[PDB]
Order: sequence, then structure tokens, then C-alpha cells
Amino acid sequence: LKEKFNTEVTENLMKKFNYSSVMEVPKIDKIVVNMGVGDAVQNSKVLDNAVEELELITGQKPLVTKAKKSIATFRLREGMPIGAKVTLRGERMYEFLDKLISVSLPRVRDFQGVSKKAFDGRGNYTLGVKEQLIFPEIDYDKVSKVRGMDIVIVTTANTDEEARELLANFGMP
Amino acid sequence: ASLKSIIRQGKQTRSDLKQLRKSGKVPAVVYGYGTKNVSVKVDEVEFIKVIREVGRNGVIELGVGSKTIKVMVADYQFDPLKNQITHIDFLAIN
Amino acid sequence: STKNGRDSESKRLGAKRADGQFVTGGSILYRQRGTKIYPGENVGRGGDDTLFAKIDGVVKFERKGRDKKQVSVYAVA
Amino acid sequence: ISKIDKNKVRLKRHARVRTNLSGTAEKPRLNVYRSNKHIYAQIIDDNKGVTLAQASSKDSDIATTATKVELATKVGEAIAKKAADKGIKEIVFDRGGYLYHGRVKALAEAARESGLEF
Amino acid sequence: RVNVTLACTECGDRNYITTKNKRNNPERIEMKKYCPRLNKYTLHRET
Amino acid sequence: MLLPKRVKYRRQHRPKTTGRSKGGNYVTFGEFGLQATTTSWITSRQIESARIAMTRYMKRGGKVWIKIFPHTPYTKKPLEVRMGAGKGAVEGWIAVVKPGRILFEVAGVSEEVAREALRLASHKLPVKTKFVKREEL
Amino acid sequence: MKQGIHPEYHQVIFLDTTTNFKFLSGSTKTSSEMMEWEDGKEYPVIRLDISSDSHPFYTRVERFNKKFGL
RNA sequence: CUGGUGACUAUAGCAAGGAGGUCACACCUGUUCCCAUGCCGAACACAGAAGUUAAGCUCCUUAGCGUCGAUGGUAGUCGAACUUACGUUCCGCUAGAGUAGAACGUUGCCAGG
RNA sequence: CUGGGGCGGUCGCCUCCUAAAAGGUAACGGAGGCGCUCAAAGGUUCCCUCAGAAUGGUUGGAAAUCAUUCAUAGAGUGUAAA
RNA sequence: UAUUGGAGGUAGAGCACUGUUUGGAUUCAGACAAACUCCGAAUGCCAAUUAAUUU
Repeated sequence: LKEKFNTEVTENLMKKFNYSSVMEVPKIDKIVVNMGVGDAVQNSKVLDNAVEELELITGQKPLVTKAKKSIATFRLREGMPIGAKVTLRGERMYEFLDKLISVSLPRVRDFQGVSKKAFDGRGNYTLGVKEQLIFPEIDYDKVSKVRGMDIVIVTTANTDEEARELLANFGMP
Repeated sequence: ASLKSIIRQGKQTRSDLKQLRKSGKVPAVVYGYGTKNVSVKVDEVEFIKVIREVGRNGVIELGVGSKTIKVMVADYQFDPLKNQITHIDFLAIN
Repeated sequence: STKNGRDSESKRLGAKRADGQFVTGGSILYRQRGTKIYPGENVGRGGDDTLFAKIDGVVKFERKGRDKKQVSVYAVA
Repeated sequence: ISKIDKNKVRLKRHARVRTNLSGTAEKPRLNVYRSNKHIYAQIIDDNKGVTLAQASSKDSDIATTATKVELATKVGEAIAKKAADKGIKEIVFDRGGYLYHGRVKALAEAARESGLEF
Repeated sequence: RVNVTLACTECGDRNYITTKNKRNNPERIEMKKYCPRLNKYTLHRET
Repeated sequence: MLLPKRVKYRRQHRPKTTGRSKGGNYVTFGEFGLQATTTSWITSRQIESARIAMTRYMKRGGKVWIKIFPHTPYTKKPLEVRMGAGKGAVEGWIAVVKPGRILFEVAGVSEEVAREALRLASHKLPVKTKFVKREEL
Repeated sequence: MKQGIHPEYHQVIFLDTTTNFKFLSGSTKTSSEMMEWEDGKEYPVIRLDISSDSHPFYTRVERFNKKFGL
């Protein structure tokens, strides 16, 4: 669990990268749950329901993002709230990782997981979702529109490879 | 690499710099490390020959006054419409 | 005919007093738009960017930073 | 990820407050500075730039074990008396770049009852 | 966008003159301003 | 046939013609060039006469560089009209050559073909010209 | 965490068949089927699953011959 | 010497490289209390002192990038005198660019060592 | 009013260039605006900081929202320009 | 008139920004501008003198 994260340092990280200080070890800093669009023409009840998903997959009222660009040729402009986001940092940010690494394993229908090359050169997975693996308390009876989340697990790593070794615990790459 | 020159006095009026260019003379300065700035007047026809196959960037033993400091043409200043050199900078090399 | 006969009866902007000159308490020192020049000591800024003295003294234009400047007024005895 | 320095973020919140800084030698400014276990008062005259009276938390007279907020109130009492001996009675308080809360309302409420006017 | 007159609520009547947009403020406006007959801040209704 | 595809003001004042050229005084792309020893406006219809003329003579030897671009428009009033009811409409595009400027460039041919191809060119131009090689020393 | 803003949570009953790692949480609220004292896995919904047991990664010619004899 | 706080047109800055630590400064440990995040104790505030010099911070060499910069010479010009030329001549003032070069900061008050 | 008169265009106000580094300076010279708007888009006390470019990400309109990094100033400033 | 201090971006010149452009492989060279400026005069202008001369 969380204490296993302490044993993960000297597990391989303390010996693989050969860091001369315990403070120079990777760590998970935060996670984001950016949902999507919820087209703000007929989706005043879509985001009202999608907000219930991220609020159900994690215990926190996510802040609704307001589109800040006046994109013409589209139903968007300065204003018009068309997005939702929720941040998880503390011990709760560790639960939402174990509950995914231990519940989103078989309920993915994908052999290689989500991707093998997801390190953006800055230590951030930003994986996908199918709305069924995550939200295990959100059964397949409540809503209809199945959407794909976006979990960007920003870590304190300093290189693409270190995120691979650091994310080895409870990961299928 | 043998070009002997003359020292010109201070505060050259506008006319008498125009009188010596009418001859085969060209103003010039000598700066670098090893000797301070000097207002010098070298000759035209002797400068072209000395620079003829010494190269665009070669060493010229310029005898300033009574000394002889090896120098190099730093930059030149040209009149394309009259085909004349009007001023030359000599960089003293150590 | 044309489309181009217009203009405005514009403004006598600029410096109204000089550096080293003596001025009274409500004198206008500089008439601008924006701040080409900025208020220093004992001068204030009006509602349309006017710079005016606040005390009897002598005017001084000085440098403020890289490429700014201010005015001032001192209180010579 | 990148970390933000908490000193530079307040050293810029302070230059913007000292655009009404006036230690005029008849009404100087009372400075403050927090490190982590260290409240540092000071009183300066800005027309000349010289310190008139300094009292910190690391001095031997204020070397004790307290909450650092019950201890900060003993740092405003110290400098409040040294300011009394210098014939100064009215100051203008700049909060550094910090919020006036906790440590500093204690350092100011402790200095504002010791006679210093502000 | 109209013109409005602010009349005192106890000192009796007109003190100030302002403007308003009657599509954004369709009601009667309310503001505390200085009545100089009472020498005191009071409440002013639009006439 | 040359002109800028855009312009922010098409009614402009006219250029000053006294002084000496600032830029384009040496040959820097070819081996030979055509220098101007007189002041004038080159009008963008007489840059095509002179390009075609020296191009046809060389017969696909090297290439040419037109070192002048007609950047400024000029206006003209409609034939027989009285004086002063606004400014006239654009009538052509000009450059301004002062004594010193290099107008054309050639390379990849011989001096005996270069002196002759740039001689047909200068008879299509209203300036007094001169032949030059690349400066050195 | 503010008071009233965040949703209601609790240590979820993650005592599924895959080792019963009930160290999670969630807004899942239902009858407490199995409430153990070793780890809090009492209330919400979860008593078994095939998630951490058989993961997706960590879980013609023949027809012809079969039909005939070849 | 370290720190707090002002003054100076970056000669003071970016950049890369390397040292440093309980008198300090920081990461760091936590959310009961003061207060707090249009969601998150991340930030802000507070209560703390196990762990570290890795990072920030400070110190030390580097002239790659910026900033600074002559002298000499030119453009352009005030005045004069010739002239009607896309001008000449004389005198004074004199750029911009570009070179040689300067430079990896000077300095006041306070408190400690 | 007016390169005779007439047609067309013009009349009051604001910004720029012409305008010759103070200020002022004409033409039927060259370019644009105004005849309002805002109960906060005003006062004050705290806090905050940009457009864009890559990268990796269900949507993809190449271009919504999300995250990291380089961004000095290329955003924003109700409404023309300075 | 001499000295001293100021405000102000013109000539020239430069591409650092807004536009306009030629040839090579976002760069390496070359050009253009009343309404372009990283720069920037000579003069004129506003003042001080505890300076001379004349009205």
C-alpha cells in the first residue's frame, strides 16, 4: 500500500538508479481527472451526470472548468463552462491509484494495458479510461453515455525511464 | 611585409584630409596591445603591393615613426564609385 | 469628392516649466497622455496624467531606471 | 514538477508594498522577517537608511521554548522598549510580504500595547 | 438608459441626479448618500 | 510585372532622390554586375525589358539576380482634369536608384559574354551605368 | 477539505476474492454484508471479483480434419 | 565571514561546470487549534524537529548569449561663399553601424561569528 | 465653402501622418472614429499573472477542456487611433 | 554672446518590433518604409549666471 511506497525506494529505485541521497527519489505528486467536453448546447444534463462520475470515482466535488477561448465556428466562447476537473494529492491520491491498479486490471479488455510509451519526457502517464474499470461503485445501471477519463499522474521524477521504474509497482506496461 | 608610414598631427581639418587623399596617401590608425593609438598616413601604391600577395589577412611589419610593429589589416574602408581606399585599420599583433 | 478632410483641434502638450526654474504650489509642470514622465518628490499626477508641483521650489528632471524618468521639486531656502 | 521558492514569491510581494514605505526619521518603518523558527524585527529610517533598533528571536533574552506565536509576542515587547529609549513613539508597520495573521498580529499587538503608536 | 433623480427618504426630496439602464435595473434604485439638510448620511430612493 | 502582393498605404509621398545610395553597393552573389552612376526611378516595366534582354543573350549560361525591387507606388490624375480634388489612383511601381547601387548580377559565364549581356540591359534603362567585378583586397 | 463540499466517503469494503485488499474507499454505500475486524471491509458492495486474479495482461485447417478424419 | 534591510543606466543578467551545511536558510513530519484552498493542508496559517545537502539558497572558476565601449574615419548638418547643378568649396559641431576592448558587480547601516 | 459657377463632396467634436526631435502650422492632402456604455466595467483591502510553441493524451473540428516544460511582453486593457 | 542644466525622436542610419522583399539550406547572406524604431545628430526652444557688451 502506501508503506510499500517507502519500501519501493530501496526495492529497486535505490539500487537501479544509484541515487546518493534518499531525498533524490521519485514520488507521485498529484493526479487529475479531466473528464471532457459535455457539449454546452444540449449537455446541461450531461456534465450534471458526468460530474457525478468523477465525484463517485473519487470523493471530492470536482471544479467545473470554463472554456477561456472564443473559438468561432463552434459553440464556444469566453465563458460557457464546458469542462470538469478534480485534483487528488494526499493519502486519498494514493487510494485512487491502488483502487485503479487493483480494480482496473482485468476490467480493461486490453492486454498491454493502456500504453507502453506514455512518458511525455516529463514524467506524466496521462492514461485513458473506459468508465467501467474505474468507478467500480458506479455500476452499469446509473447512466448511459460511456466516456473515457484522463488520469494524468504527475510524479516528481526527472526522466522518462524513472517513471517506468517508479510506476513498476502495480503497473502493467 | 615592408610598409613605412608617417605620423600625422592631431585635429586634421576636413580639407587637408581631402588634400592628401588627392595624392596617393590614405589615412590610417594603429591600435592593439603593445602600443597606443596613432594617427598614421600610409601610401596607396605601396600598400597595395605589400598587400598584393601577403594576403587579405597577413602580417605587415609597419614601421611607425622609428619603431617597426608587425600589424594586420583589421578592416578597410572603400569608395566603390571611385575605386579608392579611404582609410585602413592596423591591428598590432603580439 | 474625397473622404479625408477631418482632424481635431489638438492639445498644447509637453513641458510647461524648465529644469532649475522656481515654481509655486500648483504649477503644471508637464502635460501628457499616459506617463512619458512620472511624478517624483513633491509632484502629483492629475486625473488625465497631468504633472503638477505641490510645494514652492525648483524643478529637476532626472533618470528613474533603465529608460524611465521623473520630475521633482526641491525646497531651496 | 518544479518547486516554488517561498522567499522570492514574498520578496516580490514586498517591493510592491514598499511603494508607500516611509521611514522618515520621525516615523520609521517596523520591519519583520520569518524564516521557520525566527522572527526578526527591525526599525529603519528610509531617508538615510540606517537601523535604529533591532530585536530578534535568536537573542539570549528571548531564547525559550514556546509555540513561536506565544514567542513572537515576546519579540515585539523587546523592540518596543528599545524604541522607547530612542525617543521614538509613532511608527509605520510594513508586514514584510506576509499576511498579517498569526505570528505577526502577535508581534504587532505585542508592540502596540508597549506604547509604540501605529 | 435614462436619467434618474435621487430623493431623500426622510429629509424630503431631491439631492442628486444620476443615470441608469432600465433593462438592467428596472426597479427604483437605492443608495445611501449625504443629505445636507440633515447633515447626515441617509437613504435615497429614485423618484 | 514585379510588385508587392500587399501594401498598407498605396498613396504615398514620393521618394527623395538626392544623396548617395546606402545599400546594395557591392557585388555579393555573382561575379559581375551593373553599377549605377546616376539617379533615377526604375519603373518595373523597364526591369522586365532589361531582364529579358540580358537573359536571351546569355542563352542559359548562369543565372541573373535582380538586386532592385519596385516597392513604392505612384499615382496619376485622369488625363484632362482640373487641379486638386483629391489624389490620383495608382499607376505603377518604382524603385529609387542613386549613384553607387548594383542593379543586376550575372555568374557562370565569361567576362566577354558578361560585358555584352549587361550592355543590352543598360540600353533599356534611364540611368548611366558601368560594369564591375567583385571587390577584393 | 472543506465542510460539506466534498462527497461522503468511508473505508470501502474491498474484501473481494482477489486477496481481499480492502484498503480502498469510495462513496459506495449499501448493506454491510461482511464486516471484519482485521481490516475495514464491511459495508459497500465488494465481496469478490476477478480483477486482481486474472488480469488482461496477468491472467479452419483443424476444423476440416476434425469433421472428416485427416 | 554569514544573515536582515536600502542605494546603484545589467560592468550587476542568462548559461553551463563545481564545491557547501544544526549560530543559521531550506526542503521535511503532521492537521488537534488560529485561518485556508471558486475541487486539493499544493499554496496560505499553525503545531512540530525524525530524515537530507538531492533541490532552492550562498560561494568559486569560465567571455557561449546578452549588457557596456573608445580612438580613427565616415554619413547628416549650423554659418559663409560660389552657383542651378539630383550640386561644388570652406569652417565649426559631429553620428549610426563596426572594430580594440571593459566586464561572471560596487556600496551604506544593523545583528551575529 | 469651392483652382469661375454648377454636379458630386463638405460643415460640430476626437486620434494619427503631412509638421521641418519645444509649442503652434494650410490645401476639395493621406488614413480612421464619435453623438455612447457600465449598479460594476466605480471606491477599498487582500491574492494572482499572460498569448504562443512543443510533448501525450476518449473527445479531436490541424485547432474545446487536462498536465510538464521553454516562454520578457509577441496577451489583456468596454468602444478609433496615438 | 559665453558657460551650465533640461524637455523634445527630425536628418542620417539601422532591421530589435509591425509590414514589404532577393537568392541559398526555422536558419546563412542581401535590400525597402510619411503614418516602422534597438538607436540618434547639427540647429532651434525653455531656464540659470555671483558674466561681458547695448538699449
